Amino acid sequence: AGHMQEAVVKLRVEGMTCQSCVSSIEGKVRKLQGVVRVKVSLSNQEAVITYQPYLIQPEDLRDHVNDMGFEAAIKS
Repeated sequence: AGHMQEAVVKLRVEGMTCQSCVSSIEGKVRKLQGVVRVKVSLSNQEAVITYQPYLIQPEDLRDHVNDMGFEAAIKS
């Protein structure tokens, strides 16, 4: 299918602080298999995770997010 089946989920970060872990969390994507890319907005104090249903599931990626040590909540 030509259309992009890939899906992206945004979660509100409650652990974010004055620090700049955003850059560190970005590298995590390099370890992610299914996930395509992760975009974090410090201005919105939120975290966006882009993944594909053909590779990894949404619920599965949820557990990985916790691996960052921070707490994320469904923004949708």
